[PDB]
Amino acid sequence: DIVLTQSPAIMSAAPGDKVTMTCSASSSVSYIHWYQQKSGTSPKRWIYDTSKLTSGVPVRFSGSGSGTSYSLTINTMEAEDAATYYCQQWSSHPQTFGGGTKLEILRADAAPTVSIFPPSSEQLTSGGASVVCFLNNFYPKDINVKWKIDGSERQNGVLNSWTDQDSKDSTYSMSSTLTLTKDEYERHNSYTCEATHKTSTSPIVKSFNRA
Amino acid sequence: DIVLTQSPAIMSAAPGDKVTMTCSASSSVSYIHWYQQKSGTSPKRWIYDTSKLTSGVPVRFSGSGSGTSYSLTINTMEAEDAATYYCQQWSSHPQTFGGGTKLEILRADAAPTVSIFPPSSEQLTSGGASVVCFLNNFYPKDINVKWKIDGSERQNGVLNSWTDQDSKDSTYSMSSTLTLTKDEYERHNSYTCEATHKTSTSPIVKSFNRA
Amino acid sequence: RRQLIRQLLERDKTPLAILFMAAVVGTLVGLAAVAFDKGVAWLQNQRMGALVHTADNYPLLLTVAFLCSAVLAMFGYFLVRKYAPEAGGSGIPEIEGALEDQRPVRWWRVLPVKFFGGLGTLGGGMVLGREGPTVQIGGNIGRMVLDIFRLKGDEARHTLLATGAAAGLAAAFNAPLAGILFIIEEMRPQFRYTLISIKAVFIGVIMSTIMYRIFNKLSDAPLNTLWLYLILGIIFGIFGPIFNKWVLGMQDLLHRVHGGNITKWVLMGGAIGGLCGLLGFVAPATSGGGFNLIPIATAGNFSMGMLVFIFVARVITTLLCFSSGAPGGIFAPMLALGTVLGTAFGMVAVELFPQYHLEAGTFAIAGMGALLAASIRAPLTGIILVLEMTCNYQLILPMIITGLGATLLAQFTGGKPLYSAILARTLAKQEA
Amino acid sequence: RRRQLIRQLLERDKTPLAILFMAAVVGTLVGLAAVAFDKGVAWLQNQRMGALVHTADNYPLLLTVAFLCSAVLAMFGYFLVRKYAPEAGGSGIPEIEGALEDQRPVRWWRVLPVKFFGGLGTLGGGMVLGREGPTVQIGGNIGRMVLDIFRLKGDEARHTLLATGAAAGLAAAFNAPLAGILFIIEEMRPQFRYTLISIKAVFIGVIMSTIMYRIFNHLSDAPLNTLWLYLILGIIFGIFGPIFNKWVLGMQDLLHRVHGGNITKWVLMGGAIGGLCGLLGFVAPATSGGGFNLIPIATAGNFSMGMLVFIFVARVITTLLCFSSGAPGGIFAPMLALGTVLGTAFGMVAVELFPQYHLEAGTFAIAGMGALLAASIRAPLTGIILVLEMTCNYQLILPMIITGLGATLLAQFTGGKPLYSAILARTLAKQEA
Amino acid sequence: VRLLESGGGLVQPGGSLKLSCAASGFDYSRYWMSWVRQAPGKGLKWIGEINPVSSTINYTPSLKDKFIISRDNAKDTLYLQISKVRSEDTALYYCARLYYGYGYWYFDVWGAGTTVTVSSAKTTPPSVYPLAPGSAAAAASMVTLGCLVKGYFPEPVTVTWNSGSLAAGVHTFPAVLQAALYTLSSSVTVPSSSWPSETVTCNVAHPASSTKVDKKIVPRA
Amino acid sequence: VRLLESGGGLVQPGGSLKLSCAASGFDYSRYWMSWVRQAPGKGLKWIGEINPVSSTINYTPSLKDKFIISRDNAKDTLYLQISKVRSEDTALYYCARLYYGYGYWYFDVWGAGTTVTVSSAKTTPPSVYPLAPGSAAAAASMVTLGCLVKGYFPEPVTVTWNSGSLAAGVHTFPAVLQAALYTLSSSVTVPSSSWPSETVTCNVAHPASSTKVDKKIVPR
Ligand SMILES: [Cl-]
Ligand SMILES: [Cl-]
Ligand SMILES: [Cl-]
Ligand SMILES: [Cl-]
Repeated sequence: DIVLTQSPAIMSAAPGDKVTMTCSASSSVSYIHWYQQKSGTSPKRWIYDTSKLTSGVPVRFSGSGSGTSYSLTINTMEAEDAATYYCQQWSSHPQTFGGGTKLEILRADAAPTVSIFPPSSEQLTSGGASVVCFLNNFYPKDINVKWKIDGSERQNGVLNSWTDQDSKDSTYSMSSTLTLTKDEYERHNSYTCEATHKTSTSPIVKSFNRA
Repeated sequence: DIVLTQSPAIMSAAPGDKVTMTCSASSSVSYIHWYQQKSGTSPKRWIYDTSKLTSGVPVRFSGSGSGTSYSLTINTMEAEDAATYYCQQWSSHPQTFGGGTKLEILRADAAPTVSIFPPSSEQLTSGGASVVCFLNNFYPKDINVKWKIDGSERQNGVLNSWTDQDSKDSTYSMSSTLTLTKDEYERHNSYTCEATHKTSTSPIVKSFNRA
Repeated sequence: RRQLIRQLLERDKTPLAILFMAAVVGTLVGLAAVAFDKGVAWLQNQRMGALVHTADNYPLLLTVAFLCSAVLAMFGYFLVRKYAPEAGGSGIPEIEGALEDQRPVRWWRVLPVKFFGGLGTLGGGMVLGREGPTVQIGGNIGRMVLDIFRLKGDEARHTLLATGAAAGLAAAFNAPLAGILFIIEEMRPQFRYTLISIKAVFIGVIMSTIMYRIFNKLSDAPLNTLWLYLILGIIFGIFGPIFNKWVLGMQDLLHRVHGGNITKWVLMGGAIGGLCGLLGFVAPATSGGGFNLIPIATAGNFSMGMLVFIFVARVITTLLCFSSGAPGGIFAPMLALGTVLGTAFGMVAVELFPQYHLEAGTFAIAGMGALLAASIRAPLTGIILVLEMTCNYQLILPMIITGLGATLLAQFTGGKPLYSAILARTLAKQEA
Repeated sequence: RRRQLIRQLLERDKTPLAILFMAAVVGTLVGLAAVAFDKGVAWLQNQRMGALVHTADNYPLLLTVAFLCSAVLAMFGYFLVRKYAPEAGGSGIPEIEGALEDQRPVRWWRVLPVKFFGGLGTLGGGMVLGREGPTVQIGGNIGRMVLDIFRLKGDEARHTLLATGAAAGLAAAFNAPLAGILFIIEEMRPQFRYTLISIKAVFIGVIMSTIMYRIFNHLSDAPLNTLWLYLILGIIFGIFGPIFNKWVLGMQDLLHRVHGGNITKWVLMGGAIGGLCGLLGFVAPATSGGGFNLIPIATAGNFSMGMLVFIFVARVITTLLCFSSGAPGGIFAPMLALGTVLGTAFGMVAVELFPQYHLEAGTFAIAGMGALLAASIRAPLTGIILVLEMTCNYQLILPMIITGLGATLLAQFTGGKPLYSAILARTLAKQEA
Repeated sequence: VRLLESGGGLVQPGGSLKLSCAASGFDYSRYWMSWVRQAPGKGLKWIGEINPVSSTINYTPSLKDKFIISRDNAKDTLYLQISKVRSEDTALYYCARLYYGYGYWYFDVWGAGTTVTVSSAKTTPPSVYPLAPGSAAAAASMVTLGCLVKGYFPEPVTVTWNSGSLAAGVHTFPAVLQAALYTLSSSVTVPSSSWPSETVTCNVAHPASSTKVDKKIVPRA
Repeated sequence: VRLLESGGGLVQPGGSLKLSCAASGFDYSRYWMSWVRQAPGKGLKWIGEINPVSSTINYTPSLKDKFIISRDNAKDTLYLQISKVRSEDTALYYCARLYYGYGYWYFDVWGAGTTVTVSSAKTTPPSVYPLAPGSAAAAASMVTLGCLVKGYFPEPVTVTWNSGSLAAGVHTFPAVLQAALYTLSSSVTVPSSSWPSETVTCNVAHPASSTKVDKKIVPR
């Protein structure tokens, strides 16, 4: 069955750029469609019969190509186009989707906003003690978080989670959680969270004291 | 708004006989409808637009009329044709029904099977005492029950309930229940129940003696 | 020019006399049709009911089905061969002749011969349609009133004849529009102007349809799918001329079996009529008017092989009943053949093109009127009839495209209007 | 002779391949033209809506630029008509009817750019006019152009290709192939003599031009005891059909007085009418426009009886003014609007009067849609099949006829003439006399 | 086609309730639906009707918002709210589908109904007493037993004998109101060999008061 | 037009499940319906389709009874039965309604999805803990609260704040697997004059276990 392969797998562009992504087919195809998939959202029909925009889709979007090669183009891209775009043919049976092209936005710098939270007493009445740290709204995505207990660095039992890019403001956010046993937690005092990011030379430290 | 008057409210004929009722309108109507209602079930559409039969109705049934006079007719009645037939017009608005005609089977006269039942020892442990008399399976429907306590007439506290006609043997039944206070019941001995029916000049007397 | 201006000004001014009289032709034609319709239904009902009584003995019920449809048939062929030979077969070309003033309308003879003769053939289960009867009877009814009231002029002779034949078609298919369109497309004189009033034809059709009413959704079709409908017409267009040959050819051959002789004709009419009652029990799909199997074929119920059978069989039986000169139409029979060939075509396209998401039933609808497209060459009338009967509008373009394919290729493979050939057959033999 | 009939009957329905093929090209060009026209009308209509956004707060200025944009497009339209092709004013349908009678020339080199860029102005101006006019006239001319371009000879060639063009045009204007065919073999074609118009070619041309349109532009029931109500509707449609014809023709005369032929008096007259529409297109947007907008809204009954009386009067006023003044544009589509609105209004009355029928005004709206065609144009069959093409409600097919015949009977008996024939006769008479 | 109405039962005068008719069998659109009520032992009376789009809703000459008909083409159901409910609203309430022939409209297919009762009287379960023949009663070929269902409100109760397997020779009489309570009796007739050698039990249900009772008929000593 | 699918969650390898998809806001029949699935962070694979009357039911290349699509037009519901289940079948199952332009078909409106998790683990609801700021927060213009959703299985859970009324300013982060149990948290920045003055409440849903927790965030 027809294999559609989507040339840039991950592209990146400052808003204002003209952006183009490709969908090359193994055999010949005709009148392909493109879908739009933002983080957390289901695919939305975007462009159909090769160059028709679904009603709602702004004019900056267009499509073309023929036979074995098709593009979809964004003529002046905007930040709210940050998404993964799938192509798809059904000129042959069975239909078949591409593997996508995930568009990412280039924007100006943005410093993280760091928040620290001590274990909740509901969790302390279990035997756990999760110390969570939120790093919200930073660009670019490259951030280091670094966990200090009383003064010394900690690496055992830390888990990180990164949101995708935002649709509107193009930022990233992160949560670092330091998970311990109640007893492991209760035998220290000062926990801290140190965020090192492009927007500052001195790391952002947020801490709290059990006492 | 049109008042439909159906001529015989109640009537009877023996299976094989030519039956014919009537629907007479206050003002003028055109294309009326007939419904067959058996006890306990939904009115079924039977005849419509004056004379067309409903898919299912046997061809013995037929209709005809005009102006302010119409008529359902059953050339050879059957056992299953006993029912209540309501005429209804909607030539004028609002639509209206007749009071109905109840068509009943005519059979050979049958005398009632009388049974008298004294109060149960369960009821008496409560302060009430009712004496049930059943007059079972009799035609015609006219019957006269009469209670006697110690051979002496008593008419207050009796309640009678007739049945509609039996589906299997086209008969009737009736239940007379003389309710008293327990104290009132225990101070007499002989309770009797006298059914007077067309079929026999001398009444069928049923009774019991407490002692 | 000055004459044209004088004509433009005086356009659409049909004598009030003709418009009133059209409204009596229609009434009469509608009742005539309804009575006929009721009669045929009553006889099909008797033949069935006499197989209920004789339920046992497998080879007995085969024979009583045979003899009833043969006895009713013989009665049909005889009435035609004795009292109105001109009123055998379709009847449409005979009225087409009448409008050209090249054939007579012996209504005093034809009305009773067709009405009862048809009653015989149609009620026997023969592969014949009520159009033939109701159309011929239609014009005759319409000529009777002209004569009985003594209306003068060419306008009245043509109009009251047309409006009758039209009211005739509309009472057979509950299809007024089909009845009007058939006059202007197929019936009315093809090569000269006539004084047929369309308005009169409307009136007759309406009144006729009312009489019939008094006593009585497939998927869409995407652009990339339209070529499949062109091919269907192409298949119909090469096949219609061939089926036309066989209608004419089998008229010539079936003649040789009796030589003209009323007795051998009426007997042979019992053999053919008898076959249709015999096939009408043992395989009902190969027999009858054809309106039995059309809704069952549009749902795609019949297997492939069952359709191929039903097709080849109904080609065989349609020919025999019609070409033997039995009173009855070939109009309905052709709707049922096409409806079949369509469903077969669609089933092959379904499996060949899953990416079109096809429903065979649309190809049924497209090919329903598409043998009337190639044989009788009146697409516009057929297309509309089908649309009237299915009102599946969304298929109106596929329906036109198939129609055109059938009409083009019928033309370029030498085919001719099957009704106008039949008239030319008559007239050409009438000067010899 | 009976001998010629046989020869004719046997040689029936054999159209030459060279005419059939040319019907295919005609249809492809007419549908293309038709689409381009349509797209341009939409674009302009829109630009005008975009002007009422840049001047949205200032209400007097808003109402001024509503009047001026339309008045400027109308004026540009009348100018193209008067200066280059006076034959290409009004509908266009009668001017093709003549060309089939061989009484009016087909000046395609003139009418094509005029009618196209003219109507583009008047229709884009938001006037009460149809696309039928421009597309039917252009259609015929597009057929006439490919006749002359391939200098094809014969009466069959000339009438067939001049008819397939005119039919393909209407099919595109309504996405309605069948109506196109019936329009040719009912109203358009020479009404009193034989003609060699090949219907197969008309079939081809219609098909092609409907495909071209498709490539770029992709009710309850009626029982017997309710039938007489459709007759009445029709009767009322028939009494008013001639009255409407007399007004449109009357108003034709009464506007020629205002400018007496003068090109600059005419253009300016058009300017004030076209401006009046642009204005009503804002303040009262149902009283203006080609009238399609309000057919689905009226078929429901979202409009009230009060509003219906208001639209019908206003639309009559504004249909006359735009068409009677000889702007390039039809009267066909506005007669469907008038037909619906009245039919709706009848259905509403009918609903409240006879509850025992359980009516739906929407059936009377659908019966009445192709009724004013039946009464003014006297082409009932086309209006029935057009409206049955668009809305198909089959259960209504008998009511739809009864209404049509009712109006066609009462158009005759009340002294009405077919409206396109009346205009052609006017034009042949004005020419000779 | 099947119309199955719910919603009925007991209400107090002044109160208001909403009956429901649940349609299956057919395309619920395309059809006019309508309510018709039948008061005890009396005529069929039309209440109202409703077109498919619910753009036309007519009632018999009533007081403004006595009756509100409405429908739900999604759920496939017809509703009827009644207000100011007084005793004249005690009736069996049929829902029904409307169609026609020539266009003089009829009530095509009816539901079984729902009974509504308007009484300030209060729900009350039945006492079920048996009826056994007397101390000097004769044993013929047929012997008639019965049970008295006394004291309940509202209607209905259900009586069956040996759980329904004794269907013939049964006679459940109509109930009688008296002092805001109903009373009814049932009569079985079995062969003499059948009773008292084998058990004969009467099964009374009065779901209004969640009463399920069996009263075994034993002879008197 | 809403397509809301359901009936997914945890299936043992070798067993089966009935996914259903409830249509609303359109004539369900008239449309061909289809299912498409998307495995973790991966591509879209067609599973099958079914015409309105259920007389044509096409699948992708697969074994005879692997998949069984069906539909019930009187409920406006599509179905998908999956047998002999293996981790290849762990994915998000979208239900979409079909249509065409010129005629080359496409997936018109898509549902929200149901996640199917092929695993011999045990279904397990979340514990939901509130993350409130420490008593060392210089009350700026804004304040960030969070809540912590710990130890649920399988995915997904869904977090909103004050029932969705607090949309802007919310970050719900991806889950992380640890000892066959999923764990995540959500932050929400609000004005300091809006809290603790007014209540902030995180609403966790874990549909696999049919659980909802409405944990309120309290100052410490
Ligand atoms: Cl013939
Ligand atoms: Cl025929
Ligand atoms: Cl004009
Ligand atoms: Cl026009």
